[PDB]
Amino acid sequence: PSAFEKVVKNVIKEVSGSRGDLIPVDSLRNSTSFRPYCLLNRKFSSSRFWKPRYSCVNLSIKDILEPSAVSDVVDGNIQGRVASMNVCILRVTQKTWETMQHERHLQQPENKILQQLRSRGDDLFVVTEVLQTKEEVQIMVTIPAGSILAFRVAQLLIGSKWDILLVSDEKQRTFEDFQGLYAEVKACSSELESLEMELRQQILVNIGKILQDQPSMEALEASLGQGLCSGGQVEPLDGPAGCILECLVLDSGELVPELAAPIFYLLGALAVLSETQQQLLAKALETTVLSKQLELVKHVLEQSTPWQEQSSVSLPTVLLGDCWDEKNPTWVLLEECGLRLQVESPQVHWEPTSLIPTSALYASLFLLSSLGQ
Amino acid sequence: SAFEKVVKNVIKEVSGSRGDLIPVDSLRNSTSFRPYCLLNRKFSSSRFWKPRYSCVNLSIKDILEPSAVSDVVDGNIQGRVMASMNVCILRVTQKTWETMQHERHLQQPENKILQQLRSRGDDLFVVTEVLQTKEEVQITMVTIPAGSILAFRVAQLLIGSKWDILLVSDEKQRTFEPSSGDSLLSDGIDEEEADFQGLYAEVKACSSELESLEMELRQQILVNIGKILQDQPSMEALEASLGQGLCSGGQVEPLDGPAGCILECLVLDSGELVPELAAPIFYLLGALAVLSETQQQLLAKALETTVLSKQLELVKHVLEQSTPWQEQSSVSLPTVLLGDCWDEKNPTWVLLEECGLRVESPQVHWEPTSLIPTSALYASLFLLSSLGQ
Amino acid sequence: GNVKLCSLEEAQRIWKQKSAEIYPIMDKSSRTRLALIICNEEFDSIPRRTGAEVDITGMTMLLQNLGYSVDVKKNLTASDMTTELEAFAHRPEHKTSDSTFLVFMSHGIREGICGKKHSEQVPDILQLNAIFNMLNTKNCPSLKDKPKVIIIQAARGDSPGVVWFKDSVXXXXXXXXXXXXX
Amino acid sequence: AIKKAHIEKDFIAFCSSTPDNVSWRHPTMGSVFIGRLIEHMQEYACSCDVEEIFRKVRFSFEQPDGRAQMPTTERVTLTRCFYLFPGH
Repeated sequence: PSAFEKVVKNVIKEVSGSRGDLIPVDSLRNSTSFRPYCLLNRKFSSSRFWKPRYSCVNLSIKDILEPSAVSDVVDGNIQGRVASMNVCILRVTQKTWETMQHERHLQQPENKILQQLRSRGDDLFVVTEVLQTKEEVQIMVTIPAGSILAFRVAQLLIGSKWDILLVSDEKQRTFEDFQGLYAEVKACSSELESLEMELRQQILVNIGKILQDQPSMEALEASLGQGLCSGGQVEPLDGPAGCILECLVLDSGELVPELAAPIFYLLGALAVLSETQQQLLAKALETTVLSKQLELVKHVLEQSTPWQEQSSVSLPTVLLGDCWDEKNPTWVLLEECGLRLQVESPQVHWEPTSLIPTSALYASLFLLSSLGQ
Repeated sequence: SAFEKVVKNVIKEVSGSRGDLIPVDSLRNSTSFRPYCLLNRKFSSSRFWKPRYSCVNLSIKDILEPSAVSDVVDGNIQGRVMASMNVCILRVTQKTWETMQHERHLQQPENKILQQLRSRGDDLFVVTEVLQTKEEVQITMVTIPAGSILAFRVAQLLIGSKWDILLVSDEKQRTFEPSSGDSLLSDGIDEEEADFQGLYAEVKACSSELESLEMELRQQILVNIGKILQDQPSMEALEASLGQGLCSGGQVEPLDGPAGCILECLVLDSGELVPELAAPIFYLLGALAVLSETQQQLLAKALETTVLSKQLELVKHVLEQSTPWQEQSSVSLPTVLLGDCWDEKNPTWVLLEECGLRVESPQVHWEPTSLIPTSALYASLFLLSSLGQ
Repeated sequence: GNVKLCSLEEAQRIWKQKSAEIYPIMDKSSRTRLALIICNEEFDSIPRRTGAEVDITGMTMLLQNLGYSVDVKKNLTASDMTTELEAFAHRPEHKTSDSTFLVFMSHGIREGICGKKHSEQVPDILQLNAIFNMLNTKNCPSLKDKPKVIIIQAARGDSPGVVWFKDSVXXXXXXXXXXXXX
Repeated sequence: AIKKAHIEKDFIAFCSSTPDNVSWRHPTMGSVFIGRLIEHMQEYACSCDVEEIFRKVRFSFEQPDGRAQMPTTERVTLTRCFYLFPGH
């Protein structure tokens, strides 16, 4: 959420193509990692309405196949000048993909990273298109030539065979509208037979502890992702992370019932939030104040359709603006969702790029609602 | 045509959310949609459709004081698009527009077509961006030269004592200052003084403001509408006469045949046009002007039966379930209230197929480009239903 | 002032003919006439009556010239309109007034006039019967046997108010036209 | 001792239109009904009474003027002639 990160997104906004999902480069220092043929890994997406950000593997694709060469990037496509710089989108065509798949086969003794990724059930993608620059400009800030500003990815799946998904099908695994979200969370919320009285609050309070210490959240999510595709023994942890971890397994380590996967779903729902946002959310955990907030977000997403137009939402009949704009979630959580909105109605006015954030912010509020009833 | 089939692949590949991207309609007519070239369109009495652009075959440098144009910018090779052809998008920037607007002023004694167009109430647009090619290629007989245009982007302009451009595509503004006569305002409601509610309100208000027509004037209008439905130039000339009497007023000259038999229900004994009765007829004639040939032929051949309520309710279901109009959605349909044959050769299937919509499963995968046809196909079906109870 | 006046001779010869067929007038020096102007311009979900202030000024000046003292109320709902009508009926100046005027100006439908927060979901309507019921003898006995003029500027519906028919069309002469077979 | 008076008497209503029909108002000029009534009162109040001034207003609205409307005299329970006597 810095001001300089916005100019690359401004550049990409002008010539957005319906050809596919265009990811703006996440860090300008990290752009060397978002190279064509370079690899990205992402943990499993237990939802269709959001997915966590890509973390880079720091490898090309030529180093998992039989010969090490990569091959080439094509389509020097001058996108012309845009405050006056000509950039270029570089592609790799499906023909080269098919010929490279038919020439070099799977590296049979490959256990280094492929095995390390199938052990987590993570999905793997390759950068199949990119948007970089040609000119070096200066405003004090200096911007170099050839640096990558955006990219388009394509999943791949492995096993006895390896192949690519250029059409980003959200269903296929790599290793073995508002109502849809409500249905997802409803399936998520149903199991509450293992909560007597205190386990729920142990989970919640130690989440609010590890919400202020995010690496504990991340290690918890990682342990759950390991335990899901593989099972086995999970070691306890110290501090609030372990105070949560002790709250899930009754048996030794083989938790089969479809109840830990929803907890992973919720941890992923929070994993995409911003740090300060979930800091204030943690300091907001200890209250029964979810019905108001969750119902408010439900009305927002109920009246905010369609999600292709830069639409607006005013307020449910009684908005209770007797706290608005100090730090309340409706002002700060919605501004940290990238949305510049005001106090006087129509309060909610935003752009499609806030679909994934808000959809996630809602999600948590429902699962956290089932913990405390 | 086949060039219309190759154009859409290119426009779909690098389709931009930058604005509405108009595909060129005829391959031989594509030379006319160059940057700085002019397009005219008759008045749009609705927000859910706009009539097709008719070409003026003129530049823009010939309505201002000096005759020069200036230049086209943004040589932007769009790379190859698959079967291996590199195209280029050519722009003209708002900077040049503002400098040319402050540089050359309006040609004040302009009475040739500008006066002829404000006499028609037409709006005027200029091609402000275009997508043309660099290579001369052959497809497999069709050959496409260099510089040939496959798509374009327009921007309205308005005239008067001043001339200026609208880069932000505002759907409301007219190009010429019309007959601002009695600016009276009702003491009632008139619904506005929205989405899909505006369409039903449009058609309902339109049909309501011609309830003050005696049953026989109404039926004369209806029966003579079905006669001039086979005469598209008669439809256009009627629209022109109505736009003349509406945006400009004055005496309206008679017409022959059923066109004039309709017009007799709009003019008084003096020779002037009743706005509150001519405006709905113009709205409906424009609603049919965007329909396809086969659609309106079958619609005319369906008048003498009560089988419009069937069609109207079916199209109402289509546009009722097609929401949102940004997503390519799908719609189910009852095959029990009709149960005749409901095949593809079925009248309603042909009415909806030429309507941009491709038995049990939802056959139609709703497309954004299929809003304007369907939105019109419903509207017409309603007005003709409202003429006779 | 801007109203043409009735001379004393004219008024006295008018008073002669139908003396008992004419409402009596309290002499101007001690009489205290009253009038009410209720007008709604801004609404919650109904468009604004641009041009209403012109009518307010004109009617105020008219009722001033007619010897009445105007009290204007603006942008009331149904309940507030009713309450201001109550307050006007309770004005003790009607006890020494020989007449009164009540001018209501807003949107409307057949059922009645529209309040400020009128809407087809939450209507704010003042019926035709209500004003007569509130200004009658049982509720405002101060104006018994005194004329009570109610002027209502509003739409009694949403229809045009007109109807269109065909109307086209014995000297022994010749037809003057040409172009017969058309 | 008691005496009785008519529950409703000496009323008169003047509506800007007939039932179910609209009324018209100009943004700069004002409402047509208000203007016509003010003119007819400024002119005829010196000689004509309130009942006849309203018929004269209606007769001014007799010919349809494009946006025609016909004001209505409703529920008049006047029992005598109400002359405003301007100047007295």
